[PDB]
Amino acid sequence: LTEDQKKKKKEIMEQESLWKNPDFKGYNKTFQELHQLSKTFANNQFRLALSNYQSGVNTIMKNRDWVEQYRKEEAEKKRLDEKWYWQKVDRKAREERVVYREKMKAKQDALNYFSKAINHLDEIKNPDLRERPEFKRLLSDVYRSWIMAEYDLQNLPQTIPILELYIEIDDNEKEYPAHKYLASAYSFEENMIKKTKGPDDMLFKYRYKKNVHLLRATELKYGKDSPEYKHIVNVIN
Amino acid sequence: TMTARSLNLKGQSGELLSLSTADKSNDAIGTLDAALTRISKQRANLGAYFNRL
Amino acid sequence: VSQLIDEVDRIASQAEFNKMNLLQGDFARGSRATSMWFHIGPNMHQRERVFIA
Repeated sequence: LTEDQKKKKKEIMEQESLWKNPDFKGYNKTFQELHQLSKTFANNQFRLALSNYQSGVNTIMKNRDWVEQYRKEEAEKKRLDEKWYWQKVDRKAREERVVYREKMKAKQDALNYFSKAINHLDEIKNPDLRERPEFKRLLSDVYRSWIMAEYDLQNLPQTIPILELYIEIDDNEKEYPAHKYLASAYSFEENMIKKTKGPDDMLFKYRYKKNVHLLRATELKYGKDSPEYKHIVNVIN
Repeated sequence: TMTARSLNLKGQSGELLSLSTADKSNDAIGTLDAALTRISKQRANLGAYFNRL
Repeated sequence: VSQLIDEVDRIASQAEFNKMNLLQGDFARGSRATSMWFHIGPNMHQRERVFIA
């Protein structure tokens, strides 16, 4: 490969890791680095913004622990009224909706905290401070967890304004997952217009934006005028 | 169904005032079984259809 | 028989109530597992699900 392709391979793997579903090792790593930003920045409103973000992520992490425990407790019940196929599926349908609805509540509590993290960053008014890598990386991590919290529950239209705000920050536009999620969420919205028989202007708007971020994600991961790019070029025509 | 449902044989070997004759007597008999079979099956199909309705 | 078999597949396919399909293979899951929950008591955790295919 070229020196740029080798570098690119390394970077795409780092970006995929960056957007990894949360776990305990990533939690620790994240709060090491987000605190590293608190170190240089020395700003009480940034500290408060991070304190709220961390409370939001803790909501998510505590929920993941709840979901395993709940499923465990259900599995460990003796199911003597389960002699039918429908009754097994019934109890499955009980599990899935209780788990999904509990995750929906955890999502709101996490987003109320993320909203507070943003409201505190909004109070940093000095443009010399808002342009700091410390300000931008925290704002990026708040948006990323926000995007993922909604994405997991299939709330894809809601991810668009946050992905768009995300890619505007400090070269986030060069992140392959950011364009992959934008393209997928736009695809969903295109499909909604096709299923609900909505207006053509919105059909084409959503289709266009899907193709822009499909093409850009492809360009970023494989390189422009690669067999993989050239393929997307002809399809978008 | 129409007359062309079976081998629609007219006339018979020998001298006629027509321009048609039947075929092998044994097959002509077999043909009428075929005629009856083809229509009986169609009626049975209708019978079955009625029972469906 | 063949048509009676097809009629079965059609009953299962089109047997709707309130636009929900109650017999075809949308059980134990379709695009979603969402199925026939009835809320029987006035409070939460007083619930039942029905499935069939």
